Amino acid sequence: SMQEEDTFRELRIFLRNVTHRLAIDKRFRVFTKPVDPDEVPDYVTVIKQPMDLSSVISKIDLHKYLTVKDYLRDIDLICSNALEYNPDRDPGDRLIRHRACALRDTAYAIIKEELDEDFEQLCEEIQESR
Ligand SMILES: CC(=O)N[C@H](C(=O)NCCCBr)C(C)C
Ligand SMILES: [Cl-]
Repeated sequence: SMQEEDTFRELRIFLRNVTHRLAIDKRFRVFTKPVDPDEVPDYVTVIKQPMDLSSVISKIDLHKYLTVKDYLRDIDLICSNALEYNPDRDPGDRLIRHRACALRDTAYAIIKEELDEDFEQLCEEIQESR
């Protein structure tokens, strides 16, 4: 229905605003664009589902997220990809793991404070009815 289309529209506006707030934070610059295969030719070979905040915006706009839970699965991938690709004890890998964890925690904290649980439940029920 048009009411349901309005609900998904509101979801996309909410997700674009959360994603923009993560993207303008200086800590998260490394996550704003895909890993360039130049610098890192093995990346695409180790990480099977690369994810970054530009990809998340593209997905919002393609109507790929019908719930906040689906969007958080992709935020979780940004975190878990960095834990998997940069697991060593040296400071460069610890810094990216801490930043990727902080991204994830920040997205979850904004959603805890600003997503109404009844709005999420509505999205879940429309998605399940399709
Ligand atoms: C997203 C990611 O894991 N990036 C790794 C990383 O530590 N970069 C940090 C920053 C500088 Br441009 C890289 C080894 C592929
Ligand atoms: Cl830095």
